Amino acid sequence: AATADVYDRLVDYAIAEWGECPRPQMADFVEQAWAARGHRVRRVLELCCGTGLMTEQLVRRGYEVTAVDRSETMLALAKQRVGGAADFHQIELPAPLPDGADAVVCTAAAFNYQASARSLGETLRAVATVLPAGATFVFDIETAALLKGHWGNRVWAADEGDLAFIWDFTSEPDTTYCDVHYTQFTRHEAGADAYTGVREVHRLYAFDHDTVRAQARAAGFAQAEVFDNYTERPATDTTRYETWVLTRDE
Amino acid sequence: EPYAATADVYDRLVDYAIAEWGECPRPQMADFVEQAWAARGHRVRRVLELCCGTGLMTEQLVRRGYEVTAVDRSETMLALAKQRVGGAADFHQIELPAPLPDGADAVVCTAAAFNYQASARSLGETLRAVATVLPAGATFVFDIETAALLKGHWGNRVWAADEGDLAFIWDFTSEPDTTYCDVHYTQFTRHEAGADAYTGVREVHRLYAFDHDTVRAQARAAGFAQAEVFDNYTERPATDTTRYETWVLTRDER
Ligand SMILES: Nc1ncnc2c1ncn2[C@@H]1O[C@H](CSCC[C@H](N)C(=O)O)[C@@H](O)[C@H]1O
Ligand SMILES: Nc1ncnc2c1ncn2[C@@H]1O[C@H](CSCC[C@H](N)C(=O)O)[C@@H](O)[C@H]1O
Repeated sequence: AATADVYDRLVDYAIAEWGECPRPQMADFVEQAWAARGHRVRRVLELCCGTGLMTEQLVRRGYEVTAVDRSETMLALAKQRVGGAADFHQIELPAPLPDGADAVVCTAAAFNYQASARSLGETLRAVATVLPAGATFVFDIETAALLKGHWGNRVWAADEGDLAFIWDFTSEPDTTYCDVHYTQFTRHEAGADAYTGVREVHRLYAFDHDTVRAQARAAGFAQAEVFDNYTERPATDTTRYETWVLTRDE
Repeated sequence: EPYAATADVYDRLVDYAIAEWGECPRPQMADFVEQAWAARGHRVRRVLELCCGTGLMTEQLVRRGYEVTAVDRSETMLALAKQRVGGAADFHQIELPAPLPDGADAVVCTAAAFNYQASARSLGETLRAVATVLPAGATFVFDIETAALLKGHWGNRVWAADEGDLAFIWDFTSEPDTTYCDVHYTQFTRHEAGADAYTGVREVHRLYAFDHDTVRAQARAAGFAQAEVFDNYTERPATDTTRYETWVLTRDER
């Protein structure tokens, strides 16, 4: 992997080009969601923390954050971003999760990497086991309108001098997913033309509302509220990023 | 040679333009001009090619048996073009507009080289230099990209491809009040297969669009009163939606 600057500039690109929600607004929404529903939240468990952009917001707002991610490299960058002011663990979902938290969050569409509705339901079960009755789990997912409709088979690319990258999307009409080929070139030194090339490839899956509710209900979240990209707006046909608020059974 | 791979990169960029942008393959370009010469009864033997680049059109003309004189402002391109055709052509380094070699039966200039003329006067001067070395009734065929391409399709879009050993980015910028398109090109080439070490190279230039009335007026003032314009080396005439225009100019009498 590379520096937090690279991943931060990819997030910058997603915000400007595709409408991804900035992390300060994300945390504003989850805090308002907790307040409006009267939840007492002091300890927060964050799934798939990455470089810790949401972890920085949660820590800055005074919460006792526990953050997990399957990459030791991501956990290293996140610990540096927040100065170690959170307990980090290395876990890959679905798997047993830490306990003792009042609320759980999972931002930046990590759930779109889940292969099947089964793997989705398994992750929700992993969260439900470590959630007290009546407590909340907030995550986001990208919709088919974004994966198939907007990204589709188009290409995005940017040359920022020290960093250049290519997003290559492929989408079949008869599927619920799309494949992303990511290519990245980072400059060695400012006074040279040497670059390191790195590539990643992932399949991004879409889950319709009927599936999300069935898996949440089966996992112990009979109550599920969905909103349009960290606002009070309801999700509609043109919604690209859905924010789900799940409430543990009692 | 540091050329078979250098021409390879250029060739792949042409492959991309053909597959993604509708640029015409060179064999079809040569089919078009040969049909133009035959319809006019021109027994063409000596062909003058302007802005030959890496020589893709040069190779088509050499293979079809013509005596080719090819010009370009870059000695790098001329070296690549000379290698591609095995030296079976006469290569001249000329920065157009400037005096041209005399004696050709026909003149061609393919793949939107005239979109690099930064003004209509300079375009007209290049046409005037062609007219100086053509007899009455001889033909000049060139193609240009249109405003529908430069200001409409490309305009303000990005195109990129990762082909493994080669990756490139085309960044076009276009303002409505100008007649041109800014081009930022970025390129990465791998040193040897197996390692992730790449060489990064960039390049910036402008592409200019000319409406029909300007081209016809400049061609007429340069001694080409009669001009036919077609859609990208087909028999269909140019329309508002045409992206690549093929102009067929006839040198005036006397
Ligand atoms: N099943 C899984 N379990 C744990 N981490 C996962 C995972 N799938 C993806 N990840 C990790 O989640 C991260 C992508 S999301 C990171 C951005 C962060 N959520 C934010 O708000 O900015 C990556 O580090 C990836 O390795
Ligand atoms: N004013 C000018 N005088 C001479 N060569 C020029 C020129 N403007 C551009 N060129 C040349 O035109 C070429 C780009 S266009 C060449 C494409 C080629 N005919 C083909 O069929 O594929 C470059 O080699 C460039 O050096």
